[PDB]
Amino acid sequence: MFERFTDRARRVVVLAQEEARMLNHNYIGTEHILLGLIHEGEGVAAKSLESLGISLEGVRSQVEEIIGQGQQAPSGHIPFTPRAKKVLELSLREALQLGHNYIGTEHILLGLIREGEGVAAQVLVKLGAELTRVRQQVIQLLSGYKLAAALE
Repeated sequence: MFERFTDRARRVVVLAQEEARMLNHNYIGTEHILLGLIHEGEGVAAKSLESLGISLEGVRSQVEEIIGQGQQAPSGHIPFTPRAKKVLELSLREALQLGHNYIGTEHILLGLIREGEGVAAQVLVKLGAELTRVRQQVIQLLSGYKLAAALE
């Protein structure tokens, strides 16, 4: 499905699989996409969360506290959960609502919040990372970057 994904956004979903592997989970949940997103660290999604005053280390610690560590590291491909698949479906819907013709890390963060049930949504809203607030923060951050770039 990942044809519309930017290099950074594909980097997030590859990192989600490796986050599951290292915690000994044989699934990729909303929790592993959120960890892949903060692991990437550089994209509009990580910057959007930091610009709301949220600690990325603090996000990792909150997620890891909830999900714990499985018993046996799995082998090869790790299957997405249906709600993780829903995050990725909603990332596309959020890109269309912003009039973007790409799926960036910022659309994955919106997808994670909009899924509204998982470990990712629970941690994020608890930190004040609500959907309409983050949509506006992503638009404003993109606008702010394009104005700064315009200086060089």
